[PDB]
Amino acid sequence: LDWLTEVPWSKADPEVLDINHTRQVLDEDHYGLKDVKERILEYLAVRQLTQGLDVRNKAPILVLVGPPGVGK
Amino acid sequence: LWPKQVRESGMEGRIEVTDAAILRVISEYTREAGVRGLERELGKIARKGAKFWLEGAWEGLRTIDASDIPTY
Amino acid sequence: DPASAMLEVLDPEQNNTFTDHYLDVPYDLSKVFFITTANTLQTIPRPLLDRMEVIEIPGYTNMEKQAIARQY
Repeated sequence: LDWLTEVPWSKADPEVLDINHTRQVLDEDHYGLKDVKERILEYLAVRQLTQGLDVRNKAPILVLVGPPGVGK
Repeated sequence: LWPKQVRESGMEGRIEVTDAAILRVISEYTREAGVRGLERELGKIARKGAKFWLEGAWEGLRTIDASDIPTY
Repeated sequence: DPASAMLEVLDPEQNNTFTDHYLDVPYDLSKVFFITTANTLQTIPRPLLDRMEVIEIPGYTNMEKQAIARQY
């Protein structure tokens, strides 16, 4: 019962964000890498556009493939 | 990479590298797709700069130009 | 393979949270001074080799073995 009341059941932190603030925070930790950052910004666009509706929310599942020193 | 390796070895404001020098370090001392080897070479420059400081001294910036790279 | 479990302990940027399977807590191994030993590089996997700084010990000449045998 102590495990069963401490995993989170329906408690979440907000998902609709300012887009340009997220863009500036992403651009100050890594150089380049435009495909990953555009994936994140398209996700936040979908989150902003859908907040009034009642549809199936499903978070992405990604794999990042590359040589051994790039910033995965 | 270079601000981190200069700050982390106490030589901040005492040593500096040029752009031709960074390009020579990339082309002649590194064969990688990632960026870890470049960080190790620039860290080697900063350690040897600290060693040279601790036995002599100078004032202002010492600028490492592209023809000073085989010294380090 | 335990070579794939050594990627977590020898990661220079990430080994301050090394998680053992016995202790369920993150443990900091980032002040430890790791020294490793090999006699060829070819049988080390490439992502594990890309974490370590390589120093080569070439082999002694005759004038060096002379002095080692006299003094030691």
